[PDB]
Amino acid sequence: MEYLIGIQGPDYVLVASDRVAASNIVQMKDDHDKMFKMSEKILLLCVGEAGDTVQFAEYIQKNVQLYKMRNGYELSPTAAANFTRRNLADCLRSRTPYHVNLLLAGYDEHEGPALYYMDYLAALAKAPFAAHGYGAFLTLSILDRYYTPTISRERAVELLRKCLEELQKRFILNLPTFSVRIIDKNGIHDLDNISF
Amino acid sequence: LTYIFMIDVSLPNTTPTISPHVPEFTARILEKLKPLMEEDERTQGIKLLKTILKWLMASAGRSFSTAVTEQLQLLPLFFKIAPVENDNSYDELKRDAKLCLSLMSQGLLYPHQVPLVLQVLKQTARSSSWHARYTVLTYLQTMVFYNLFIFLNNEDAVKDIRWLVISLLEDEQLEVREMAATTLSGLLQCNFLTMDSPMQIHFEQLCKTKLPKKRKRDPDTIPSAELVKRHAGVLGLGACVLSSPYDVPTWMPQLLMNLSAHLNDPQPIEMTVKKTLSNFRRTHHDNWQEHKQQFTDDQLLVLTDLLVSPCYYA
Amino acid sequence: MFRNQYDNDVTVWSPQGRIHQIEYAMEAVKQGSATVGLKSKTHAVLVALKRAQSELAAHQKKILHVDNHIGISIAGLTADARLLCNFMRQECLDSRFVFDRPLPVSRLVSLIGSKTQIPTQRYGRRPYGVGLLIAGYDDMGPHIFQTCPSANYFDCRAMSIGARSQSARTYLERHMSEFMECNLNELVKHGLRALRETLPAEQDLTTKNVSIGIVGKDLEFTIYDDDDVSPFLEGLEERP
Amino acid sequence: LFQVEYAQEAVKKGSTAVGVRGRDIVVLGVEKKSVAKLQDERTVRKICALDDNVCMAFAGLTADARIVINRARVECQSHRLTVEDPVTVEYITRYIASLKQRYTQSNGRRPFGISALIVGFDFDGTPRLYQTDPSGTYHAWKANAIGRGAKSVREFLEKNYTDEAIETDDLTIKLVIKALLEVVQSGGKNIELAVMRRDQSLKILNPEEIEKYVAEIEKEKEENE
Amino acid sequence: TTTLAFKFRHGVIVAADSRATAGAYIASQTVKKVIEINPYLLGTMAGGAADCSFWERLLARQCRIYELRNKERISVAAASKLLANMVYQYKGMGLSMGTMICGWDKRGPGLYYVDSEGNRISGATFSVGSGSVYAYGVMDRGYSYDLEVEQAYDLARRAIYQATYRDAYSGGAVNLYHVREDGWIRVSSDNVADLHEKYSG
Amino acid sequence: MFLTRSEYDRGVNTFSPEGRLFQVEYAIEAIKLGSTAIGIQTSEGVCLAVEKRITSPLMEPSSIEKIVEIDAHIGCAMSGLIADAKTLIDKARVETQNHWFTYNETMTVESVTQAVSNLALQRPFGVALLFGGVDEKGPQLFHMDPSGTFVQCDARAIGSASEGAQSSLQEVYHKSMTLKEAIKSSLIILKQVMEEKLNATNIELATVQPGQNFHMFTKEELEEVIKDI
Repeated sequence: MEYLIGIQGPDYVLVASDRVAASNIVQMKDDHDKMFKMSEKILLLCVGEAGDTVQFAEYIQKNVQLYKMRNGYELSPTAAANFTRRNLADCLRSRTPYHVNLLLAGYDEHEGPALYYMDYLAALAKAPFAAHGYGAFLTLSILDRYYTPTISRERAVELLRKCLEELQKRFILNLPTFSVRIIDKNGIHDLDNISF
Repeated sequence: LTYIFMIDVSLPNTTPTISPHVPEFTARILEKLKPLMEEDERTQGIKLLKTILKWLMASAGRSFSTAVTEQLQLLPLFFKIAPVENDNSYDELKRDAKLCLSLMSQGLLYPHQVPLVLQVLKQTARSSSWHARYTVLTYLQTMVFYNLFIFLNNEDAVKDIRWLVISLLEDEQLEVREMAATTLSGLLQCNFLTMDSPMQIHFEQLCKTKLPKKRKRDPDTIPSAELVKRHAGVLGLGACVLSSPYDVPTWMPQLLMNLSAHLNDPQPIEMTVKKTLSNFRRTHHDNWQEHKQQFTDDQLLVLTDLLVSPCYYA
Repeated sequence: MFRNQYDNDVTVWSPQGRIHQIEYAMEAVKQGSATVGLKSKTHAVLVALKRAQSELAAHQKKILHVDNHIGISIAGLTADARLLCNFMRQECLDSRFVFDRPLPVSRLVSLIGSKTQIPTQRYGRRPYGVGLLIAGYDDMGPHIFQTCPSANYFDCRAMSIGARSQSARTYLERHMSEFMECNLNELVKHGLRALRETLPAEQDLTTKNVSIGIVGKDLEFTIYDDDDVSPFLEGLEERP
Repeated sequence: LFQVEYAQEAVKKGSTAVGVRGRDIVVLGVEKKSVAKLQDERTVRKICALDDNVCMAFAGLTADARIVINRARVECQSHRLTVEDPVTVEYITRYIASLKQRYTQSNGRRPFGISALIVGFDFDGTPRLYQTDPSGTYHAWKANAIGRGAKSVREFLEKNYTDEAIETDDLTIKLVIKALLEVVQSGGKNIELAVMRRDQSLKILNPEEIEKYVAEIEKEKEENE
Repeated sequence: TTTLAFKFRHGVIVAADSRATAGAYIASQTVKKVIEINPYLLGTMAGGAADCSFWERLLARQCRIYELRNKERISVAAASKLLANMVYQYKGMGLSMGTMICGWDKRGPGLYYVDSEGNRISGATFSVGSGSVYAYGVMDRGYSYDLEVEQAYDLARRAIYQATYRDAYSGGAVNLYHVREDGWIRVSSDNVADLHEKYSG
Repeated sequence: MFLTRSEYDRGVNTFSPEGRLFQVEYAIEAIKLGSTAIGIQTSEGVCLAVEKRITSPLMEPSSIEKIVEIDAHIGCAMSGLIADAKTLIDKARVETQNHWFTYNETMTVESVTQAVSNLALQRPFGVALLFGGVDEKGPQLFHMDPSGTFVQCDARAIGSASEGAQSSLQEVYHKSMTLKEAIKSSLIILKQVMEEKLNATNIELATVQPGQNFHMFTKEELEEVIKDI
């Protein structure tokens, strides 16, 4: 299983993904990227069955870039979320269902930061903070404890580090490294990968 | 430039105007343009050529007196440059040249002009460029169908143009030969030029040439003297038979039998005669009941038993 | 001047009860090079005059293998010919696949008749302007089948098509009695002389321009090109 | 072939546009025709970005250009999907040209009626310039023009294009301006410029941005005298 | 099956066993489990031998078509993606494929892993097959980007040898390939007995 | 040349009373307007040459290619606009790769031109092609007419003045001709028909041999060649 996390702040959204992709017993790649850039201020996260994640993320990415090229302005994160939800829901009852779990995080000039959650059933909900994977069961309580609507981004980083420390301490699957990125009105900005 | 030289005119009882005069200008142009007709000088010559060409096509429909005698001297150079087909790859100097040739050819000439223009046509025809010879033939075609009555009034013109057409009918190059044949067919069709016993015996002699039937196995990169003469003879007969597409005259059956003789001749003679016969068959079919009466039964069955189909058939 | 209203399209009947387009397409096969087909008691041959656009050009392939036991010689349009060849090849293959059996020639020509007839009745689909000599050996015996753009087909002791077929037809109908009891080489020689009947006096049959296609009870359909035809050609007496 | 002549005449009527190829840069210029007193200039572009790494300028019928542009955009994205790589400029040119010779749904004006300049940077990074024709023939150029007066511009481009002119990227831009200036007599705002600037997305120049370049060449024109 | 591949400075290595087994029985000991897609690419066989062979041959087809149309040799990433798309078209239908696509491209040496499950990933090192685990161990212990060429060859031979020694369904002869910037080669193919005789002392 | 016309022409799918299909025959007549090209078949190998006809210096010379590679062992040349040909070229490439995929063997030039003619049927299609490549039989040259008919030719010329070149080809050609001798010969023919000084920019030359694959002569190689004659 793969671990995802999202934290919404007043002026920012913080996301992390584990960067391990694996076979049954052995981890082939220690630097896999589960973060996909739909647009300048929008990030799509995907975890789930092999292949389906990649194909779906790519399709959504291309349709978003297409909207940008056609119309000259990037989509709202809300809109991209609803578009993703539409596609995934259509695929659900199709012959080929994509089994994926998503976080769509982005910043809007008008509406500011947002964080969305989508399960493989393609139900959508906007939350202040969210996670996917087995680790989410562990870290959501941490988030509930130390969250505030007014978190400063450094404090959010410290919080995230606490959650990953919980993972390393308890969660059976080795998750050595998590890549981190922050969304801002300025744009997406990378950060030093939290590692152990 | 056209508007500059418009005031100079050849209208009756016109004093020589003080305005700019076209012959001196064309003289300057020709003098600068001699090298084209150094490497750097050649390019300047080409640019000047472009400008004067634009001037000619502009002054085609405007000038009161077209075909000033000095400007005809440019036609050799315009001829050699011009293309043998219509295409956009030619860089559009040649396209302009083709347009200019067509426009100037579609222009009236005075009676005094036509010997001069025919002399120029004779001069360019002996030029090496096969492109040039093709162009002079087609220019001659349209320039004759216009002012045909002028050319017809001048008998020396008919003699010279006849000689030139038959002379180029025997040229080494196949394209100019076929073009000469087509020009001949048109000249015959309009009756500006009329075939007779001399043309018939000339073509029959040229066709009645024995091929060498030999080659050097151990070792010219040029065709040969025999087959070109054969080709020119059959081309003469083809121009004659195609002279009358929608009617058959009395000599045409004999000419047709003579063509059917050469049907098995080696190429290019075979392709030529097959095309001519196919054209005859398509054209004359409309009133074949009327046409057949002129023919004999043996001629008729011989013509029916002809394989003139193209390659794709079979 | 004498433009005819009713030859515009094949679907149009004339008041004279004729399809001018079909008649004209039947006129087209004569455009092609002459070809001769004849049979003995136990053999059948197809002798064709291949022709070239140029001396360098190699020559057109008039004779074709439909199957081991069937061959054809095309006249008229080569496109229509290749369509028919593909259809016939597929049909023969289907028959061998299904029934483990060679296809009967009568059956094959019947299928060709249906396929050819279809365009005649439909607007916008021009007739197959091709004439074929279909030759093969089956259980019944050797056969020679002619087909035309009209989609009619015939069975013949011998037949010639293409340009100047009539002289060959005359020689063949003169010597048809002899052909039946003839051995293979003599039958081939007769076909060659008949093909020569169509030729002009200037032209003479050669190895290159001659193609012989032959079938027998114990012999599959073969084609002889230039060298393979030379033994048959050499024996032939000089033309009158 | 007959529709092609009408299409070629149509693009001949259309607004002028040029493209230039430079070592780390490619520039695309199109004259901005006056619209009206009351129209808004936003909707009219005459420039389109098929992808991050591709830009296009068309000349001819606007609606047909819109159709072409949309189809090429979607093709660019689908090729990125199938191949995981940026589309090659030759490829998208081949598609746009290939789109011309499918047709309209009715086959009316099978040539859609635009000859367009496609410019972009290869994935390896090499600059590319191409054009298309209504006929479907497509070529590559060091530089080219389309639309009205393009032939006169090509003569100017023929002599002006040099290693020295391309040696400076800003000079690579200025050469395009001079080409348009010969084509268009407005000598100012009636122009639109777009630059790819290797490894970054297309940045349309500001009206002040073009203005200073125009002034610089205008000064250099002054300096020669 | 045991196959492996790793990228190092000089280029890409590909190693594979020759054993091919249906059940306990060994049908063939001499199988070339590495596929020459084209002179500039390699493919690796794992899982379904027939599936991998067919789909890799079809990949070679598409790559040659692309080469002719575009007049450029296709990117390794592109080939891996194309293959991934083809197999994903058939996902859930019982295909078993795992492979390592190896080539040099404009970007650099390329190594991509592709599975019938749909995974597509690039890596410095990879192994696939029944003995892949045992291969991963030795190669991970021995690997660096800075290896000498002969050291890499020997390391691959060690990996395949030990993986065969552990795993039943792997065996036969090591077949070793080096993909160079110019093009690939077959460095050598050695039977397991010679390897054991070498390493035993 | 006054108007010569008949009622039966202009019909696409109508046989004339003679049996001829005049509309398509005319269409073939137009297709021959393309640029002149020459192909020479020899025991040593196949030499193909063609005139480039670039408009302007700015145009990238490589961008316009009048010779293409169907396969490593095959070369093809076309007359007329490339766009009409591109469909046939793509079909030829994809077909030879179908052959390779299915049979692990190289497709013969006869089979390739056959399959292209099989496309051409399945309009006049306005292209003339001259396939040249080496095969197991040997070096071969096949000319595919815009009719769709295909024949082997010891030598052949296509384009604006294919016939005039063809007559020259008749005189010069012989079976003992080397590929080098053919190249010098073929260049001579193009010089005459073009009536322009031959240089690297105005022609493209390519060859196929048993020893080597399809190789298009680079600009330096073409310079060495024309300088020789």
